[PDB]
Amino acid sequence: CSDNGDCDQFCVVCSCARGYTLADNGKACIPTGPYPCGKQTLE
Amino acid sequence: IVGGQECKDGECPWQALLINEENEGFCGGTILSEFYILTAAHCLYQAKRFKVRVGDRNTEQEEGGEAVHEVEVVIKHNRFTKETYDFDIAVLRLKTPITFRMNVAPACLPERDWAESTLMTQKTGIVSGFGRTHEKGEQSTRLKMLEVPYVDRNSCKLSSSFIITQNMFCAGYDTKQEDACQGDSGGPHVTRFKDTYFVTGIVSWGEGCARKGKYGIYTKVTAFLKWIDRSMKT
Ligand SMILES: O=C(Nc1ccc(Cl)cn1)[C@H]1CN(CC(F)F)C[C@@H]1C(=O)Nc1ccc(-n2ccccc2=O)cc1F
Ligand SMILES: [Ca+2]
Ligand code: NA
Repeated sequence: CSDNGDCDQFCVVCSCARGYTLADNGKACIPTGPYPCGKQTLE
Repeated sequence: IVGGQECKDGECPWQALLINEENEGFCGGTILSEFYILTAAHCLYQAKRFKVRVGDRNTEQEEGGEAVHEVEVVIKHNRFTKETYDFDIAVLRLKTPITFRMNVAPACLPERDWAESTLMTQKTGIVSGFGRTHEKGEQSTRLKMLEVPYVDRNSCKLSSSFIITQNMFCAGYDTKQEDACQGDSGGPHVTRFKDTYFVTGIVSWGEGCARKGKYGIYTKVTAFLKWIDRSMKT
């Protein structure tokens, strides 16, 4: 795999952590809720 | 945390605080999901009865978002021993689920092989907690964070009075007066990959805090990803 095989998260075949889905590009990760794992929170 | 800075609002949302019957913080934790907290097995020896506080940034002010959870199940690694401090990991199942909100959200668990090659090879991680602000001093009433460089395993073994195992890793500074300290114990060590934070360590031990020629020792979460998965499923 690794420029991380262009993946936003896991790995050319990408995958994401629970609470995200792999985008149409197949390289990006999209949150499924307002508080996905590993993202700092904003008001 | 010795050195570093206070966490701004929403900056360290996976921080949990273990509180004893005095309503005092004695260890940290990492929120893994609505029901699970990751902590250090050694933290379980400090207080027979404890609870978990989420959403707190200032222990002297009761502010919006703070919530207390009782622990239903303690899952301590069966190989943990104070003789070596090896296998310093425990997972807590909460009685009620955490509601994710501002200052309250989980850190990501990475896939093992990817984490070994891609996260553990980054320059730095972030450690956070309410621990001592100096080796001899008091615990911080404010949640602090600190960027810590990953330290070569062999340089760490040379620096250490005690055995560094493969279930541990070293991070911090040789002489710069910045490190985690007692009370941050059990708390998160996270590594950023692109724009996401993955839990990589558990604050475990150190010879004093920020001592010249000494590093911070963390439980290596990649070594326990299968163990954590099984514990969260039991
Ligand atoms: O918590 C600490 N430091 C610290 C600094 C950085 C990070 Cl990341 C975490 N912890 C120190 C400071 N504290 C004093 C004051 F700051 F509160 C006592 C504590 C200690 O001696 N621990 C300690 C030392 C050694 C061992 N140890 C290691 C291997 C085998 C046996 C063994 O006992 C276990 C410990 F918990
Ligand atoms: Ca508070
Ligand atoms: Na040092």
